[PDB]
Amino acid sequence: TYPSVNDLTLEEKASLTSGGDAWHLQGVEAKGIPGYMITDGPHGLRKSSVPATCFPPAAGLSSSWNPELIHQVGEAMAEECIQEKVAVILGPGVNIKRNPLGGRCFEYWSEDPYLAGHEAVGIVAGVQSKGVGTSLKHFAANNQETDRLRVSANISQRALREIYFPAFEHIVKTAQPWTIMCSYNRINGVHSAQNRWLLTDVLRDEWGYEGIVMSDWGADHDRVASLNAGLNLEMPPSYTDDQIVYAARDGRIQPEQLDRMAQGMVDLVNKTRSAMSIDDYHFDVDAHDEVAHQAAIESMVLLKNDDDILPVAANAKIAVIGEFARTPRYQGSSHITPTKMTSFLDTLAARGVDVAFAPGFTLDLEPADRTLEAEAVETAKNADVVLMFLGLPEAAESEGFDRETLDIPAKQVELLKAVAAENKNIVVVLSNGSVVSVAPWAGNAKGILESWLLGQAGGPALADVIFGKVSPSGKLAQTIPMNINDDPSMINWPGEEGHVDYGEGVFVGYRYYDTYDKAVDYPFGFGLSYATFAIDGVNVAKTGANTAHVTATVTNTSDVDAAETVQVYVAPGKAAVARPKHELKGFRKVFLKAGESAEITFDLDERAFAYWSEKFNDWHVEAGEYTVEVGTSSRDIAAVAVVTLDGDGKALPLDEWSTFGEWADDPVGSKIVA
Repeated sequence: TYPSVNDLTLEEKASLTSGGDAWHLQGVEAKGIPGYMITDGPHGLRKSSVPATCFPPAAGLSSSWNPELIHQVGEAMAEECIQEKVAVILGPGVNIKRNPLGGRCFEYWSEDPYLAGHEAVGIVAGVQSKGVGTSLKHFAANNQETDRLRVSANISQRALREIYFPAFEHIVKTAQPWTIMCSYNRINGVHSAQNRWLLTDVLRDEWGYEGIVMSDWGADHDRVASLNAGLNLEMPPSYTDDQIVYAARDGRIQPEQLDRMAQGMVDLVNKTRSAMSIDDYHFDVDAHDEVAHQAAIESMVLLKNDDDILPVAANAKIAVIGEFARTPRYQGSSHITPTKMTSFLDTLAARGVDVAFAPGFTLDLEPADRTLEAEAVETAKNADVVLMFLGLPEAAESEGFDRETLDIPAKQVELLKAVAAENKNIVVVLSNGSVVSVAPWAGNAKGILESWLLGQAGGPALADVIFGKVSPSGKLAQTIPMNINDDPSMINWPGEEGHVDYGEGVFVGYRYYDTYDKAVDYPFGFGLSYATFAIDGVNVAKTGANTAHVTATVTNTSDVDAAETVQVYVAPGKAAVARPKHELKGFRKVFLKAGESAEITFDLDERAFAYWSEKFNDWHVEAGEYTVEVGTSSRDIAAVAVVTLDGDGKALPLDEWSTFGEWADDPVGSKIVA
């Protein structure tokens, strides 16, 4: 069907393998192939500073554990693309947060592969449900900014298969992103743009990826090598398509390979053609801002709430302290000019809530201002509750850099200590793109709300949660450690001499903490609410040789309507390989009014019990007992049940060098035992 690569000359085929400019696909308009615009936006359209809805960055939205809501954010993002003639929006990013100091953590979802895949899929399915393409971003293992253009992430196969791949694998198999962006870095000596094993063997031959692969901007170093590896599109164009033409003529590129790569670029245009032919579409600004309002509400995690200081009685004498309340930090250039943004101060003002405001500190690296500090003390001294807004200024999360500390600015801690001496009823609201330490100063706050980055609608969302219009329901998508030196990756971070060795293997984040009995400040999947919940009726049943099914009831046992996120972990027995004590294998968020109960189920397929075996070169379910844990946190388990699986029966060629235990576990060798 016209057009295809059969309708193109060699020069036209090769031109399709690199964009028209830094923001457009290659246009062959003479043969009906328009060069549609490609632009950023993991949390909203970022064209070019064109007003768009700034949704909460993923570091916040990952607190929702709500794929349906994330799917809804994607639909709004696509409709804005349809207005602005944008065929592909460059997101979402699903790289594992190996270390919380990673500079791009604000744009990623979790430290856990299952959570990242089952959350971020909402962006892909949502956007493309409107006919607009996405770009599953930085494939793969782009977990740091330090030396990102050169460093080789040296990773074992197990860690690649179990940690850094599954989020990519799930989104490719469940949805089907029309575009994938490879990472700048090398993996075991090979740049991703040039890695045929990554882009072809794994992505396409094993997983069935049907879409296109593009490079990150500048990531294509060898035009011919990248094309042969499976990279369809060089971005931005270096104006070197002549190298594809020459190589296609002298046998360095098989004609089938160029046809496959270029035809994919034609298919992308055809997949996005309908949405780009819609004339004079204008998206509902207020409707999209309300999606951002709801997305912002579910991006907050309540960490502590002594004496139920939250919610605030709304008629109370409020002292608002912290420049973040007047000059909000709500995103991560990645700047999106919001359609509308109202700060927390203007939100309380527009709602009739009368407060006393004191900046307290500045959002710069300048030393502490004793004058501003004293004013903030005089405020809150005359107040029922003090809402203090702390966190990281933009320069503490400078673009292109990894953090060197988890701490919030020291002068903000000093102000909190000084305020606490005159008023103990303090609620601290945190603004930060990635994990900040909490325990060193938590003693000065009765309530701690971790609001991450909320997007353009953070103001109204904060008022609704803090004043009890809605209960917070966020669960940590990231572990909050007692100290960065507890992280098993810190020893190999950020690397040296062009390489960083992922020596921790599969033991990343809570996978390490929960296995070696290490204290953390707040565990993965933790979060408080204004309501109380109870889990009972938990029943786990085997449904096959190596599958099980989970059934449980969750009940709102309070007088407050709120949501609870039930979490399922699999705790395997002693295995032939090292494994974390448990791993997240399912979750369900349920909105329940006061007194209501709900029955929820979880399917646990063979992959819920399987590790990657480098001996089998494949997933392997080992025979034995597996503990299914049901709870509301990785360290809040309500009920457990043991299932016994048969094993997947995979056998090994046996030789003299093997051990009797390798035959005892082999189906062919099990008969030789007796």
